[PDB]
Amino acid sequence: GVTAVVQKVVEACQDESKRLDLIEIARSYPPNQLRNMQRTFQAITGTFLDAFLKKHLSKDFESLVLMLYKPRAQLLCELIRGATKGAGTDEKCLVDVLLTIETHEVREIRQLYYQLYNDSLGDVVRKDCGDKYMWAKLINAVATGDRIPRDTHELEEDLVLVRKAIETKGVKKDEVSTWIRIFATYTRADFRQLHKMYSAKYNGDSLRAGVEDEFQGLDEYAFKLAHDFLYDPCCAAAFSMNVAFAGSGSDSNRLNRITAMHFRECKGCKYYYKKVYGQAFDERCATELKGVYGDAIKLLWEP
Ligand SMILES: [Ca+2]
Ligand SMILES: [Ca+2]
Ligand SMILES: [Ca+2]
Ligand SMILES: [Ca+2]
Ligand SMILES: [Ca+2]
Repeated sequence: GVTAVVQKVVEACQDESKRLDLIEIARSYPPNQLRNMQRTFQAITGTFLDAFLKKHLSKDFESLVLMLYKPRAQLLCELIRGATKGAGTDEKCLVDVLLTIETHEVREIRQLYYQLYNDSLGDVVRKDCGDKYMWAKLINAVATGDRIPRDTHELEEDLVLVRKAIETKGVKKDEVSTWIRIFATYTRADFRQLHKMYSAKYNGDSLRAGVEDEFQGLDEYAFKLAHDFLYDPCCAAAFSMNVAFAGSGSDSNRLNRITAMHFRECKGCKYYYKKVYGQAFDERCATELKGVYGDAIKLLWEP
């Protein structure tokens, strides 16, 4: 019963030992029911859940929980807003969000973004990022474009063109269109087919290795992330989590958005994490994160 879940939330907030109940609730019920629960929460208590969570929680666990108890499309918009409004740009955030949402989800947030902010999502991103850097071109094309099915003939053409691109040092002028067309506009099915055609034709060489060769820095992250997401969203989740853990400390902001955006659907993340990085996800978590925050991240990713 919704009114009882409300009680469970209140108690998880008011007892130090019950904090992980917030994560259990988030993972155990569908989004529509969480949204409905929150409406009952305010009806009963007189305060919005968001404000309530803020009064009782702190630091990384607060930031994470606030993200989980939002409709996901609203979360995507807030992240994009947060990354662009005012001085500078959170480029990592934009890449993470834009490149890991399905085409229909992009259309949904274009519409929502305008309702929330009276701004065009595409315009906001282009204004902030420009259209010069390859990561910028990529996210612009995804922000304003569509992923459309194409004929096998087109895949065969593109195979030769991407190989050519991979073979030349640096992104050449005539290569820009190739990288953007494939990574911004291929459907998952077509991308998966090209991925297979490439390794078959080129003695087991991979598109992902070609991306590594061609790009550096944020460009390389962006194209690997688009690669992995098209190949399998669970791969992309593991890659983004690994990157967030990399180096001294870790990027809790990135861990939080990747986990809130993807835990629900990307159940194979832990499998891919171990397969690719050779260490169990929970073991990396153990050495990176502490306390209730670490326990939260491990539990959300547990299928
Ligand atoms: Ca607080
Ligand atoms: Ca800005
Ligand atoms: Ca090249
Ligand atoms: Ca490189
Ligand atoms: Ca680290």
